[PDB]
Amino acid sequence: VLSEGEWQLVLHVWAKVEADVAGHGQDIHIRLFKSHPETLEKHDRFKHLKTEAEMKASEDLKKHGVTELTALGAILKKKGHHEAELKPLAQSHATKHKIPIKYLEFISEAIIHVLHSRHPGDFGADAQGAMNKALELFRKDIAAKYKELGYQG
Ligand code: HEM
Ligand SMILES: [Fe+2]
Repeated sequence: VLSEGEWQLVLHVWAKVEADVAGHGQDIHIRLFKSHPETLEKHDRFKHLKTEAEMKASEDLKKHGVTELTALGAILKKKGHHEAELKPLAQSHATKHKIPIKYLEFISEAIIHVLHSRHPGDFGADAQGAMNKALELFRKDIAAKYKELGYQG
């Protein structure tokens, strides 16, 4: 459970994000792939972009990240009251794409890293801290849902 102050910082920085969902989406995916190329393998139609310029200019990849960041931002805005939208996501991620919880840390890392790099002044220690707290709540709660549907994190 996050303090009201922590939630405010989360949605403060995220408002920043919303000034360019697509661009942030791209840099997070690129960050993520580079740090952990096993990640790119679950992303089966993005498997074949070989460079970041290729990655950047791919509409498909682009739109993909918007879809993703938009779902994530809607979840953050519920300030933890989010089972109604955590459910369809864990369902497709648990029993389809088959994304292990470790992969959710990986992307949480990329997220923190990308936010800091673009919004340092709005992403100091308190803010950084809050976002971690939020994303660890997200990963706690989706793990719980992963188990309810069979096969774990
Ligand atoms: C903040 C964490 C992320 C969120 C909220 C999330 C959300 C979403 C959403 C909303 C979609 C589109 C509909 C659906 O399939 O549910 C999706 C698709 C997908 N997600 Fe995630 N994503 C997250 C993490 C990622 C990561 C970490 C991976 C791989 C390591 C993964 C792989 C995929 C794949 C492979 C698709 C299908 C794309 C296809 O159409 O080609 N997810 N995700
Ligand atoms: Fe993705």
